[PDB]
Amino acid sequence: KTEEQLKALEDEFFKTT
Amino acid sequence: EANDNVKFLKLVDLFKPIMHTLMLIWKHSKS
Repeated sequence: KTEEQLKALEDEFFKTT
Repeated sequence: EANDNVKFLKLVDLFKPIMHTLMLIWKHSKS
């Protein structure tokens, strides 16, 4: 007996536009 | 088209948040 990770990964996908 | 997808493609207990990145890649690529 993780909001900023979401936003930053959206940012990096938009960098690859 | 090969150029396009090349531009798209650019202890594990600590690294499950990386898997969110993977879902997001599938989220971002297929959208």
